[PDB]
Amino acid sequence: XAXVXAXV
Amino acid sequence: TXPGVTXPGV
DNA sequence: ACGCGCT
DNA sequence: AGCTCGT
Ligand SMILES: *C(=O)c1cnc2ccccc2n1
Ligand SMILES: *C(=O)c1cnc2ccccc2n1
Ligand SMILES: [Mg+2]
Ligand SMILES: [Mg+2]
Ligand SMILES: [Mg+2]
Ligand SMILES: [Mg+2]
Repeated sequence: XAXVXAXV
Repeated sequence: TXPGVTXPGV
């Protein structure tokens, strides 16, 4: 849920 | 939602 | 180094 | 109650 590297 | 961004719902 | 979106 | 990625 976070998008800090993936943003899922 | 989704997942992600389940469903809705379930 | 970070948790997200309605039925 | 119901889930998911790496830049
Ligand atoms: C989004 O909040 C989120 C939280 N945890 C995870 C774990 C593994 C892959 C993706 C994820 N996304
Ligand atoms: C984005 O690819 C990414 C990778 N590793 C992490 C570890 C801890 C917090 C955030 C991260 N983001
Ligand atoms: Mg976590
Ligand atoms: Mg929330
Ligand atoms: Mg509830
Ligand atoms: Mg990882």
